[PDB]
Amino acid sequence: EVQLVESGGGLVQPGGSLRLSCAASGFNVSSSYIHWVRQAPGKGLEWVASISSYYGYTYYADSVKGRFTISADTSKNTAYLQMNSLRAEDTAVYYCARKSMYHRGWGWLSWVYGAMDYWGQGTLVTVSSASTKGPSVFPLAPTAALGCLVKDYFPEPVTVSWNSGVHTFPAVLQSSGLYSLSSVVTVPSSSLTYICNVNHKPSNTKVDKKVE
Amino acid sequence: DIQMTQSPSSLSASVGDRVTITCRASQSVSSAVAWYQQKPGKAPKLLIYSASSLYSGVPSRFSGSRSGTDFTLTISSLQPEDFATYYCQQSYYYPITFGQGTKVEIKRTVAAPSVFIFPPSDSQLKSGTASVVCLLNNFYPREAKVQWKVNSQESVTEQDSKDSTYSLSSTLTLSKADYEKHKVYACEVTHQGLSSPVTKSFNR
Amino acid sequence: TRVFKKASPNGKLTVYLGKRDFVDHIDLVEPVDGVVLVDPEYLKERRVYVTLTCAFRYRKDLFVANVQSFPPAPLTRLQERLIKKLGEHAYPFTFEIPPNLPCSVTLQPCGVDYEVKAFCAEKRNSVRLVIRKVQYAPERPGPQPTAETTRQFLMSDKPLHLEASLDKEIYYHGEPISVNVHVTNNTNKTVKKIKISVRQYADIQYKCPVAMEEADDTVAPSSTFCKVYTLTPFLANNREKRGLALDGKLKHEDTNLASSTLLILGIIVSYKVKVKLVVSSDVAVELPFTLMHPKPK
Amino acid sequence: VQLQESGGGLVQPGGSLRLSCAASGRTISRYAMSWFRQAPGKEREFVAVARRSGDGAFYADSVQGRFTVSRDDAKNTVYLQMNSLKPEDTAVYYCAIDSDTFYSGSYDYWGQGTQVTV
Amino acid sequence: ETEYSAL
Repeated sequence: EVQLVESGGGLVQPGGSLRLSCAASGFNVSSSYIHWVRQAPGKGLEWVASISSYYGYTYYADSVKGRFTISADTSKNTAYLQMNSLRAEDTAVYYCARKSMYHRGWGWLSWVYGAMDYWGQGTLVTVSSASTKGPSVFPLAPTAALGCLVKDYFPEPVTVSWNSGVHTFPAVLQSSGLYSLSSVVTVPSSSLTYICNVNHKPSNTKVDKKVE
Repeated sequence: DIQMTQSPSSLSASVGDRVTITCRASQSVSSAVAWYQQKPGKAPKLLIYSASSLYSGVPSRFSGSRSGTDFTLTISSLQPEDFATYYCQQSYYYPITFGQGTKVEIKRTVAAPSVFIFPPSDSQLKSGTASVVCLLNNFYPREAKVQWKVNSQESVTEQDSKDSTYSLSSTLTLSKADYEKHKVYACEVTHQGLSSPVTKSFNR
Repeated sequence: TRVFKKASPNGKLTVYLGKRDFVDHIDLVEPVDGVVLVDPEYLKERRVYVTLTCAFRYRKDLFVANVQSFPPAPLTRLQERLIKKLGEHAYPFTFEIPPNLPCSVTLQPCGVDYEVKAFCAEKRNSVRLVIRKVQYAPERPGPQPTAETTRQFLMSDKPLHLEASLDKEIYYHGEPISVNVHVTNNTNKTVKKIKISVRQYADIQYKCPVAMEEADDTVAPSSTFCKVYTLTPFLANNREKRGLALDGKLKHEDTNLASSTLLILGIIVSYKVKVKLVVSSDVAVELPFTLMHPKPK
Repeated sequence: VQLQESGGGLVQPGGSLRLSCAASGRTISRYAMSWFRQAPGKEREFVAVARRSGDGAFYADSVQGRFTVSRDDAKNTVYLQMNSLKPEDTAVYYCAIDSDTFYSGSYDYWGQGTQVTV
Repeated sequence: ETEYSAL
């Protein structure tokens, strides 16, 4: 069966560089078109670039024309996207897809550019001039709602737990650069102890706050 | 480029509803329109190609139709797993352009947000930043508005599981120098299920 | 499902054909069948002739067959349905190309091409549609290409055993070719450099190196050597080569490198892998292989 | 803009009725008007809403399965069909208009209401 | 040019 494997995703400062590798199995990179796509956090799919090895064709979107380059290595059966001059807006999840040039009936359909029928798994790329930090836990005291504000941590993810009604909210990239979220829970006021436990592996920081 | 305008930007449906979604190319595409389905976090799956041709393995309920530049993706009977974001893509020219997604949500009775308000704590005040948190709990549909009366960041929890209801937390952050100048803070929540806005307030 | 159509300038003669790639099977050929729609009022010659020509441009013609669509002097399963859909004013025509005729091929800036024409003879009454003759790859592989030599000089009293081999004979387009090379130098001269190439023989003769791979590997005197290389011949690096034998194309679409000629006029194309040892007097060896397209399944 | 409601009147238990709401000076397609129920004890309760064109008709849990909404942009009027009424349904029904084109819920203009008594 | 239809 056909498979694509993406690699080369990680943090990098703005103005830096990465190199995504898409390894192809079950087919030949020369009989196909290879596409790089990306989806930003809280947005929709966007096509980045495309290559044909056999004919030597390269296309890039207008937002990555010059900062990105696409090439192929048929000896290893792999494709490479060299991402230069990275920026915060490029923070996204990148996917590798392919369109077979077969199925015409005899040979190559060299102008279809058709639908991408096989996808990889998606690798996250981050771009930010910010260093690791540990979460700062603050209380939120008063059916009564009580919570903990886990503010100013970096990078994702941060785990929050209590000791039914718990709603941990998506993290929001504050203008400063760090991450902040809040975990709330609603409990009857008749019984109004609740400990908020915050874990952050990227900094090996664990905090326990008490709300009541 | 070619702009693929999609509609509806989002729709709510039940099990068995005959959903329908429309894409429209800004230029004369020639049946090179593909429809994909992305579930939260995972990768897109090809569903339709060539504007009418089903893809192997895709269920038979999904269907594609063309009436000119107006492409249609139809689902004969929506099923629990047909709750994702569906995109249209023109693979005729370059650059390839997608649509804007269409989150096929769930449908339920209208409910009103229960509003709570939280003022900054002493610990947080020592640091030098004040954060007031207004919590809207259990409100369907998604659309609601929150106004801060004396720089906000709302975060809506994805549709719930037992109920199908959104939560929201609007947090206003200020410097402690400007926080203690004023005395009365409040958040006003207006939701289409509420006759009049609900205001929750505290005194500094 | 689909039927390519081309209307004549007057709109009266509209040629319809199911397909445009007629595959030259080794034993037989696919029948070129179609239907011509005529308006009896416009039909003033009372005779419409359909021809299937095979030209060798550069003009020379290798096979001309005439069948009188109207007036009548069988029908394929598609022709009957096409006539029924188009009414009763359409008449079918068919050609059966004979073996030993060439397959479509062009020279990258010509070559052998085919055409189906229809005209009312007792510009407007002349409609021409271009078709192609092409062939798949052999369904079963041949013996492994192995080639060994032994080149000796007067100064040395021992052999310089050179050997090369490929992993198989059938290599589809856009497929890497592994060239296992072995050397055993008991002589005194220094094996400076090694070269591997994939080269095309297209006899209408010329020899363009489609793929090359040059290694600075050195084998010292009285020593062995074994190494597996890899070449992929494709058209990315073969667009400045005038006279390259390209597969046949319908109008202008980019096509792949000409396939092998399974076996006659026209142009005969084949491909060979060469292993060469440049010595400090260079030894060489060659093997054949088959570069074609697979068969859908 | 001045919304006007029509219909109402005494209807026996278990019957049916149809109220209407017509707008003046503005369209109804780009707006999303709603129907509210004000009864003795809990005033200004939600009944139903119909948004722009055919992209949603949402009912409260109290009137699910026995009410219906239907807009009509040709005459700029919408209809609330009440069916299978019960004695605990007796109130003044008001017609609000959503000034926001994003389902926000900023009701501004209401009219006067119509008293349905069962 | 090579037009197009159906069957």
